[PDB]
Amino acid sequence: KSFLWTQSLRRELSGYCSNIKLQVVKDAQALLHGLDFSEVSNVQRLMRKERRDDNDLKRLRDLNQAVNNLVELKSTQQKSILRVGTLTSDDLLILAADLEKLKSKVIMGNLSSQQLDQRRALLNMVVRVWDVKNAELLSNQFGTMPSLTLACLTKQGQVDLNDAVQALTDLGLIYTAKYPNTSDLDRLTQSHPILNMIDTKKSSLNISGYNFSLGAAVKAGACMLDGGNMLETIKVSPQTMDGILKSILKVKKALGMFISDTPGERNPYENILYKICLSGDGWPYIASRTSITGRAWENTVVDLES
RNA sequence: UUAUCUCA
Repeated sequence: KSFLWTQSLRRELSGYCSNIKLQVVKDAQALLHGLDFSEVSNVQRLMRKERRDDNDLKRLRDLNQAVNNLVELKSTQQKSILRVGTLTSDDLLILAADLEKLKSKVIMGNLSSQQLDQRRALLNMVVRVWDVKNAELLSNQFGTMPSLTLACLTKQGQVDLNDAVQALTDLGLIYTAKYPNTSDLDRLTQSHPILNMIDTKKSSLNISGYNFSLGAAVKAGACMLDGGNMLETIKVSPQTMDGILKSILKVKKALGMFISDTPGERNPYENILYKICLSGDGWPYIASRTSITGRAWENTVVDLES
């Protein structure tokens, strides 16, 4: 069902998808030339600690800003108000409800640097927490960005930007047919040594786009084919915003898509919905969103008047 | 609490 939703969305939204290989590669080059890959290493590590504090968060956000400055594919703060227009009044009700659903789903001791030894000893025979003053500051700092994935694969893997691009393109083609997985990645590593860098055993949840993952690599590979009607390459603007939501609603109806309740499962529908509604101006899947403040349900509001 | 891990 998941991949079916994904594919129905792709076909429906194909008109809003664009060719962005060029930009993504241009942006990767910018990062390769301008970014401090020494600090990239540090932030990678800092993000992997189980106890993470404000000093680590500040480190992450600073790096994010550095990256925001080198890249052209950004999302900008753009509040959206949805009104009865190309959107029906029933549609506003669905959206207003589903945004609420998203909101609602969102609603271990004192040591130390000895957690490192706890780990080793435990292994001898990994939930990660934040200790932060204001947790708003985590919002939008943890996303994945193709141009960044490319850059890090390239410097850290010590290969040509091109070798990375070709490898990820293969992931991208597979992705048009199925959700690539660990075995597929392993079979692809023969022809593409660079993919050894994506270690799926060592990858994890909420550790930022500076660390590698199969999911992030697939997101990147999607931007490598100038076609495929990949959702990743969708651009949103204030004009095109309603048309996109309406097209999504049409698929939602047709396939009976919905927002899950189980906190762990995040599906094609809630993914595209949260991503679109975060800002009415950017590339919802693949841009630099570190500048954005707030969540989708705050940045997009429904207006039942009429 | 992080728009992210892994999975059909």
